[PDB]
Amino acid sequence: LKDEGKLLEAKGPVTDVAYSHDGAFLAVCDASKVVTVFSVADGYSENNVFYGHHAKIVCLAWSPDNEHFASGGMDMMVYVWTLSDPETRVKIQDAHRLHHVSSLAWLDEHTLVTTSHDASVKEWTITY
Amino acid sequence: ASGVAVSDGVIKVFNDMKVREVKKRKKAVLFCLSEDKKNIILEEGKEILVGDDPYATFVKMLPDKDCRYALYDATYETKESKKEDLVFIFWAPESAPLKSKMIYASSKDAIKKKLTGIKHELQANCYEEVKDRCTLAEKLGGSAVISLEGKPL
Amino acid sequence: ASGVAVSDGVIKVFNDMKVRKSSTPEEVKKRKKAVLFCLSEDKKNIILEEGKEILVGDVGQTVDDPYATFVKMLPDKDCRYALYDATYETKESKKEDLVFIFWAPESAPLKSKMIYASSKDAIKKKLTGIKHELQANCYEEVKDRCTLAEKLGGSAVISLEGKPL
Amino acid sequence: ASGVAVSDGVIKVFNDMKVRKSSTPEEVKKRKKAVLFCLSEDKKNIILEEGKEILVGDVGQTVDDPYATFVKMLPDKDCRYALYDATYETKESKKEDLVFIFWAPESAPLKSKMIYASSKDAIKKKLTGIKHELQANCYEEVKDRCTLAEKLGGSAVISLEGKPL
Amino acid sequence: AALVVDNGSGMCKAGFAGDDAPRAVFPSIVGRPRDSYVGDEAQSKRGILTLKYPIEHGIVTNWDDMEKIWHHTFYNELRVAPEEHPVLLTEAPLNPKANREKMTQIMFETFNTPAMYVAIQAVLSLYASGRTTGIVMDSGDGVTHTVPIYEGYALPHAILRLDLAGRDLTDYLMKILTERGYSFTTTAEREIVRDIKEKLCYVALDFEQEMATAASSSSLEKSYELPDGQVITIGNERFRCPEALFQPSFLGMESAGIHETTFNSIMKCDVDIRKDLYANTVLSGGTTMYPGIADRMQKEITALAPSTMKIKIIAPPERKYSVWIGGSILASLSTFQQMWISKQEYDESGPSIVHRKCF
Amino acid sequence: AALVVDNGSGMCKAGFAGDDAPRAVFPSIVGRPRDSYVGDEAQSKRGILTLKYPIEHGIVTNWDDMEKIWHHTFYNELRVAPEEHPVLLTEAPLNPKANREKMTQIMFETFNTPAMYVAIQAVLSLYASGRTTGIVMDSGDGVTHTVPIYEGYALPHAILRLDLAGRDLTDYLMKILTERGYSFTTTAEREIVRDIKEKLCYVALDFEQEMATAASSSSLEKSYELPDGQVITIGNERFRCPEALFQPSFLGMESAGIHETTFNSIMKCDVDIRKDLYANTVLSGGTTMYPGIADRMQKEITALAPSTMKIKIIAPPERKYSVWIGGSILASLSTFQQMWISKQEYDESGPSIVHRKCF
Amino acid sequence: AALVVDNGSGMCKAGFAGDDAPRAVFPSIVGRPRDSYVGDEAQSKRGILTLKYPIEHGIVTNWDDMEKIWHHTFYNELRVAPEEHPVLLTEAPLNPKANREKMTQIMFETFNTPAMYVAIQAVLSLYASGRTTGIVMDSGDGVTHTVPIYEGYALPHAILRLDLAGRDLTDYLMKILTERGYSFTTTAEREIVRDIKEKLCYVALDFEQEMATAASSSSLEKSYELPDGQVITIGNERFRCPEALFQPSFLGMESAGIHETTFNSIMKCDVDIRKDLYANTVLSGGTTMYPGIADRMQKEITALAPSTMKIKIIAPPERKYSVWIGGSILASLSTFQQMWISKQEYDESGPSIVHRKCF
Ligand SMILES: Nc1ncnc2c1ncn2[C@@H]1O[C@H](COP(=O)(O)OP(=O)(O)O)[C@@H](O)[C@H]1O
Ligand SMILES: Nc1ncnc2c1ncn2[C@@H]1O[C@H](COP(=O)(O)OP(=O)(O)O)[C@@H](O)[C@H]1O
Ligand SMILES: Nc1ncnc2c1ncn2[C@@H]1O[C@H](COP(=O)(O)OP(=O)(O)O)[C@@H](O)[C@H]1O
Ligand SMILES: [Mg+2]
Ligand SMILES: [Mg+2]
Ligand SMILES: [Mg+2]
Repeated sequence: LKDEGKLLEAKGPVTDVAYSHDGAFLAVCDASKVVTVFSVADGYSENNVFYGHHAKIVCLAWSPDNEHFASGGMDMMVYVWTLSDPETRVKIQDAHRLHHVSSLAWLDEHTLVTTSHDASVKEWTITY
Repeated sequence: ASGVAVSDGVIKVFNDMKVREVKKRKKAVLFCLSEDKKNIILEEGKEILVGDDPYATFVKMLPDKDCRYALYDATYETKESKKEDLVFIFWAPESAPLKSKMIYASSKDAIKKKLTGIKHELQANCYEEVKDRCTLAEKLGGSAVISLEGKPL
Repeated sequence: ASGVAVSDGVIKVFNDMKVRKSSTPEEVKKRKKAVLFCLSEDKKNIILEEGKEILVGDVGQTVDDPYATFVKMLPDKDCRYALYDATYETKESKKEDLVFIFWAPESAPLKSKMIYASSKDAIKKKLTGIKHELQANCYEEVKDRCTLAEKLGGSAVISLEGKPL
Repeated sequence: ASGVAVSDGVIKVFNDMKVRKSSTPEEVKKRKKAVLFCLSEDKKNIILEEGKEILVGDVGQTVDDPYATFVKMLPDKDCRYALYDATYETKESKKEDLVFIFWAPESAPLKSKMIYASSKDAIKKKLTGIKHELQANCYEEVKDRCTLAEKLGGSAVISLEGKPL
Repeated sequence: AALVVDNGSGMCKAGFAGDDAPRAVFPSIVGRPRDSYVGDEAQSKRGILTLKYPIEHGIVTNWDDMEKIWHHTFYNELRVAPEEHPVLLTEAPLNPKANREKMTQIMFETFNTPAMYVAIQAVLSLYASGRTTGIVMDSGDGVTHTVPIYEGYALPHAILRLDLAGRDLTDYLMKILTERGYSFTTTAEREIVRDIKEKLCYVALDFEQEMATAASSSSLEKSYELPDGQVITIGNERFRCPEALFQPSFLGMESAGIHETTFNSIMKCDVDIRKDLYANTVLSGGTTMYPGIADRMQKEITALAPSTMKIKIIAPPERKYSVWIGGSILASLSTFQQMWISKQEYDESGPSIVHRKCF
Repeated sequence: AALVVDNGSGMCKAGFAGDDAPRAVFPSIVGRPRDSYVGDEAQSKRGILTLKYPIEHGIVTNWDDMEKIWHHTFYNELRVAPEEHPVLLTEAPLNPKANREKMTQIMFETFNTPAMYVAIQAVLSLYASGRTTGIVMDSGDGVTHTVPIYEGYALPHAILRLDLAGRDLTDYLMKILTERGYSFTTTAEREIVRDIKEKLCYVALDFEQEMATAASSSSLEKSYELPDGQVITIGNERFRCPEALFQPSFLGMESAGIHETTFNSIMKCDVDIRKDLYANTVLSGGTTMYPGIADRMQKEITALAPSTMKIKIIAPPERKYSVWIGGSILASLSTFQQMWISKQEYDESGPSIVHRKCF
Repeated sequence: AALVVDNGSGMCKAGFAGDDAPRAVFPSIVGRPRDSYVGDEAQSKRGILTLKYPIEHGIVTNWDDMEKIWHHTFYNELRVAPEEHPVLLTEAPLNPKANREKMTQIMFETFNTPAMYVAIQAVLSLYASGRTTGIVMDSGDGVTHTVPIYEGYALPHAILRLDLAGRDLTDYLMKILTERGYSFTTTAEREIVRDIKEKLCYVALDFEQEMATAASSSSLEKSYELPDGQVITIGNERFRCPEALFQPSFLGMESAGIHETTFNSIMKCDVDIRKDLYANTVLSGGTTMYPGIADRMQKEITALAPSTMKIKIIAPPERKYSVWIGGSILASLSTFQQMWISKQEYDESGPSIVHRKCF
């Protein structure tokens, strides 16, 4: 592995990074409750910044349609972010009550899978 | 824990004494290990009826060289109010043999925990500790108690 | 080191006599209170003296004093190894310990004394777990009931074999 | 306890060197950064060395390293008392503390080493409020800038006299 | 230049206004023989003298001993004359009004300070975080305080004091380190254990899950080197020691944890303001510097909080000395020079002047 | 028949249930060359080997040496097979739960004991005195414990551990006996000094007055005969050696005396129960067997305690082996046959069954 | 002028303050017929008389012979009247307080000295090296002492005494010289062997390698001329005799070597001062004058101390009489004359004045 000498900047300690399924976008979430998306096509420059989490973000996933991504944090809230419009989001409040979502994944473009420390796996139908 | 089993008659006697005919209500009662030392039986002829100094005739009932359990329905009148609460008394004289002291002490929680609702426990390890009327008052309400057994303290 | 080896019949006797396993009361009486070891006729192994043993059942019924009877079993003109199960009591506890007695009277022939003394450490290293040892070279050194008491505990021992000192 | 007394000039210098009172900027430059003490010619008082001192104004203008030039002032064949005003910095605070340095090289005459060591407790107890003491007995023990850092704070010190370790 | 002194239950932080960090941080102890050693001098003598805390739970109990700490602070630590610099002092929450008058009296008569000011420790931490309304959990050495503040006014009826703090955690680590065979009994060895606590201890998000994974964890084991060169090794005690903050039963205490004490004080306020207190929980103090204590606090408080409520635990990186830094910034402001309690005003009004100017 | 084993810090007391005294009392040491000798063998093997305590302060630190001591206990000392007798074991106060399960695992897997039980040493001493509430001052060989017990429940937050015990007193007597010209340095000579300590030492009610008495007469001088026949004389060292219990400064220690440690633990409890603890102070252990120790403890605690309180120090004549005697009485009861932990129960719930069955 | 008397276990050093060397150095023995001969006179009779040491291990055991030794010191050796010169006396570490009062009582009442002072031998050796903090390993004739000193005050709880010293090395060399065929048994031949020890013995850096070196070559062999003309050759006994210092098992002793005793006493001190003691190990006494002993001491302590610690063994060239030279310089100071104990002061206070003026 060769260090390319490129340092993308976040708002705090990075907690999860996930490339898009087509590799056109890199989304970085940190402990400063911010999700930063970098456009791989244009010099790995910042594309958008998404606000709304009020606690440390712990997980992140990219939808198969390459236009939406979901992030779960320690605020016990899951947000599904529209890549084009940062102002639109889906608030899944207390997907797992009293437990933060430890990991999450997408079955398809409309089904979101969330797990947590309560040892349960849940599937959610996301409608935009 | 010694492993002895508290007799069922002890629980019924405490239940009758805890709630409040009068001429048959018990003011004091003694408990002892059975002859085989596997049951906390009730002593047949060691008890005080309410109709019958009630505390003096109870202390003299305690053996001088053996340990016993007791349940006294001590009555006292504090400054604010007059109340009556049961007192669990663990009589364990120093002159008692070593085995008797150990078995009674290790099985005291077997009987005390079976009598739920008891709030006062007097541990008397000598005659001066049980004859002493002041310490019983302190156990009941401390400085709040002014008179015990109807007499000033 | 003379090279005399302990026979398997002596090791088995020591193991049975050391650790007391649970047994029927009729089997407890067959336990050994004292046992004597000698040399084989070819002086190559330490063997058991046939008939020179004290059973626990004999103690108190036939044998009134286990120590007095055991001492009389010691030869007056020959060396012998012994294993006595001393039952004593100090001011703080009652104990039951094994004692290794090395009997070697001055009246014994010089050949026997040299072989027994040189092989004494060889047998005692196989008899693991024994703490008290009495080395007696005269009848007076072993006849007295006291001499065991100083070896056992010293002045702490207040009783020996159920009889006050 | 040699009975050597501390001169009033040394105590006056220490009192001014410890407490920093508000003063004009031309008066701050007259503060002493490091001062050397020595015995009188009659060996009865701990007098102050005439020219063996470093002023705060000299630091940063003529004296690039205050500690390096301070060590150069210590004689290599005689014992001295020194007072260094170290300004170090830890990971949590920027501190400025007084250090009492007892210079006593092995090459010094035994008469000087004995009197300086015996009378050290007297002068140190008069200089109330000092926490750090560096006992240097060779050049290698005091020349190294690190040896002050372990004495000052230990491994927590990250800067000394404005420069990283 | 003004002086800022933060009188803590276990440590005294002092310095000059406008500085980023306090110049002197020394133990708040006064030792006397088993003539009188104050500060780090008492720690360097150990068994010859007896150690006592004038401030043990934020509140001064021995005013004679606290004078010597103040004298040690000005002359030996700060190395300045108190009569030449105004002094800003910090008081513990729920400080009795008698203590406020005594504190302002000692400064003006014993030390002849020209100007003085007294500030609440909790509000200084909240102000330093850019907040005016919120609840501050000040977990220090000898006392843990949860102070709900509403527009700069601490609510005295809802302030809860918990005696579980860093001092008890050091003793707990001292006790459980002896289970590994290490002997830490003397006073000098207690500061060694405090260094181990401040360097290798951390708060686990789930104690039961951490205990299971740490059994076969190759990174849990850490090595610490003693001042004499000996090396001690610490394992699951790294997260067991600060767990007593949330589970006081580890210490034998029956009290509630810091998360429940914080929740209890919020529930003691008006339902109108509880929403703002939940979203502005500010952590301050040395004992809140464990890695992972903010994530654990958010998880625990959310369990006690109502179903639909935003929980925001604030753990600024400078929360260790937020009380002092807030005071130093405040005292250095030019507009603050009119809020000092002048010496002339003291003579006219007396010790009661602190109740009006310092509020 | 059941076996009762008291795992002391310096001496292991073992025997059979129903007996008045333990059959075997041997040092709890494992000696290895400067192959492995355990107990009195290590003592009677010259100064050619290093001695190590698996239990040194009540807590097992080396579990490999503990098995050697237990193997020595059953086979060489008790001369029984552990697979045929149930074993009752005693544990020190504040024993970690992991150590409690490890003791259970060794008995059932290494020794294959049919049944097994664990009891607290402090509660066994208190029960043997006919008491359920009180404070037990258990001073042994390597550790002194003050355990306040209320209604059969020991208070963990108030239990104080003191490293001063008989082992430090034996070494102190060796140090001060060299002042008279008696050189006691070897391991064999250490056992002689222990005999002198256990026969000629006593606690003086007034130490300063007693020292004047010794210096002005020879009535306190006593003669001791060495094993080789030499007679040595001992004077003020008779009461100076046990005085280190009340003045640990004689040993250079920082900790408070046994009287102050008892007072400190009492004051760490609730005020409602302090009166009962003051009147129920029970002494136990070998180091409490000095004549005049109850009178000295009564006088010293009375000075610290309030004047209105009543102080009673209980020193039963059987307090030396009160832990073992209580266990022997308990294990021999016909009702205790259902309180054992069977092998079948062990390999169905694991070592955690000890927390449910016992404790 | 003032007199300095360093009464040792086997040799008495005496002289005048301000002198570079002690004028009188004679054995500290008193001979009696098998009337009374002291010092060199007792050595001149050999088996005619019996020799006893009033000081044998630092402390005085028989005060009657000590007075005769002091009387011999003043009139026969120093050739002065003690009533005209103040006397500075030195005492061994851990000296009983009663012996200190007896020593000053004898000086003022028996010898009528005008002034007197008592100093610790260990602190005089440390001060003579330009140090106030460190550990002094004083190996003399009858006793070896490791005295850790902090800030000029010796730590009594950490002072370790080892009975192995130069007297035991002379007897060992006598024992191993007979293996070559040289019979050294009488008192006269013992002084010859002492001369061989002081001129031909040295400490080997690696004993096992040096032992193999001597067995394969004659480079280590040296020749010594007896008083009456015969020449004896010594080979591997040159480094075997002082090897008993590091391996006391050569003499049958169970104690540890001088390197281990020094390490044991350092580990008995406070952890925060152990680093200073490691780098300030000062050797004193005649038994430390073997060539190559500082290198061997550094190597042995390095293997015991932690690898991070820095070990520095100080072996000044004048360490043989460093106790006396330090005392002579101290007493010669014109500013020391107020530290004497005057006769008028002694009358007012009695023998107890020594505990205050001399500390
Ligand atoms: N970096 C740290 N990590 C964990 N605990 C710490 C840390 N720093 C200090 N502590 C503890 O915090 C306590 C002192 O902090 P402080 O806020 O000054 O309390 P106080 O002002 O009441 O004395 C000490 O007990 C210390 O051990
Ligand atoms: N009769 C006695 N008088 C004074 N001290 C004693 C006496 N008996 C024992 N000691 C001391 O008690 C210590 C061991 O007693 P013990 O209570 O069994 O301690 P542990 O529980 O640690 O084994 C020993 O150090 C012994 O010296
Ligand atoms: N130069 C030397 N080399 C080796 N050993 C020596 C030397 N000089 C003396 N020794 C031994 O040192 C011993 C006395 O030394 P010293 O320090 O005066 O002891 P003390 O304090 O008892 O008087 C004598 O036994 C002597 O043999
Ligand atoms: Mg604070
Ligand atoms: Mg014990
Ligand atoms: Mg000497």
